[PDB]
Amino acid sequence: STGSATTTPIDSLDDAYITPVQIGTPAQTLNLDFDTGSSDLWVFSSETTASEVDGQTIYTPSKSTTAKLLSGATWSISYGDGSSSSGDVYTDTVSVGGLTVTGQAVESAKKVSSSFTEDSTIDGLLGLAFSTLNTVSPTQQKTFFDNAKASLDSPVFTADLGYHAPGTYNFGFIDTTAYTGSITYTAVSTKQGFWEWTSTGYAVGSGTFKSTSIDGIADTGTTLLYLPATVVSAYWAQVSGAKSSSSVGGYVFPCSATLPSFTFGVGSARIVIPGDYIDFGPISTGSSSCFGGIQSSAGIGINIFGDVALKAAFVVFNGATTPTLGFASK
Repeated sequence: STGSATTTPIDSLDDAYITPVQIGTPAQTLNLDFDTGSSDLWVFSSETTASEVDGQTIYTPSKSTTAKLLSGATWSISYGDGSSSSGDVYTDTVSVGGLTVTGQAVESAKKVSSSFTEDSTIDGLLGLAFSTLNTVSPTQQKTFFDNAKASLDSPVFTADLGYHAPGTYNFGFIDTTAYTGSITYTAVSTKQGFWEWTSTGYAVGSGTFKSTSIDGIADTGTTLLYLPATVVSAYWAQVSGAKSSSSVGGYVFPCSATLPSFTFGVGSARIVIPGDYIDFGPISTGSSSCFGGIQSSAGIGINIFGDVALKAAFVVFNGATTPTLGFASK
């Protein structure tokens, strides 16, 4: 079996992507943020504190004939941006683009932090990292991908994110028409629960490629590309007036600049991020300072190949016994 669903940017900056997901019987369609950097499928629900819900569509397990309380199970998760959520757990039928998993753990939010409440278009998250990161206690739960895996034609999912445009998440197959050239596969470490891999280097604009190992995670749930301070300073040094601002929380550049491209290595292959993908617009409306799409990973503890990088490629998340990541130009 296979699944295919369209993913759409939530705003004019590609701050996040939402993908419709059907939950329960009759179906309740929620728009979830597919996140390869977490492993919990959680939703805004009829149990979420009324003052913490602002425009979101909620999951009502009492209206689903297939919902069952996962008795005693609770979840509690904190994300790198400081946001958090917690609640109880149900099992229900979950379908993504025609691919159905019965008995999927659906983590109902009892509490969400302000960052979740204010994103009216995001009804929850669908975790696609390894199930070892799942926060369900005392019985740890499997992701939608993990649960679907045996039924899939191929144990894979692919992320084809668009730049200011919709894209696609495919499950169980590789669409050979969605990319050009070949897909370069690279080793994955599952030791921290992430799609953690090693980039072979980088180039800034038309500059020469520097062969250097950069460990990092392929994370659809992170908007920007976070890399070591050395790499990020070398990129922003090519943009006149660009500087790192402590008041803004990162690198900004004059909105009048035309940004150079950024190339990252995947084995002997190269993925080119056009300069336009690195422009996140004015820091505040009307501002002449624009926010950079490439930021330092210094305060995080891990390098993150977020949407800025992933949207420049057709990306394969190979969940076979020995997991690998595939990258192709598109």
